[PDB]
Amino acid sequence: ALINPQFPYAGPVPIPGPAPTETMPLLNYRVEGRIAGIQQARQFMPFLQGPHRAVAEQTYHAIGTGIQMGQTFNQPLINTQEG
Amino acid sequence: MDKKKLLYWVGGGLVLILIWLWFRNRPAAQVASNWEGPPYMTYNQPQAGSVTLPVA
Repeated sequence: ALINPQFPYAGPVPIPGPAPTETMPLLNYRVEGRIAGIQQARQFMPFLQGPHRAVAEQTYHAIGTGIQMGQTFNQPLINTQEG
Repeated sequence: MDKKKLLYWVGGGLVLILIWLWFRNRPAAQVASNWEGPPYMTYNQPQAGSVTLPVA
């Protein structure tokens, strides 16, 4: 702010002001609020809580069976070298 | 005999103990199957190479 003498800035907005209204009042709000609809315990989703496999491992079962059977052919006898 | 009174009487026990152990070891093997070929279907049986013999 600058004040300049001799033209000085009025020393106030004075008493000639026009009170325009008495509408100043905010009427307090008084209220009762009830949000009470029956609630049912459940919601349907496509899927909740699953941690789906991105790849599975290979998996398997097992079997064996049979017996011990055989047809054989042997090497001929040979002269013994030494000993 | 000149036998001291010390270690050697311990030594006699040790000798006896060693001999008993050896005999048990010698006799302690079960009369059994330890020679192997425990595959009951083994009438052919040739584990190495061709041309073999059973008595000189």
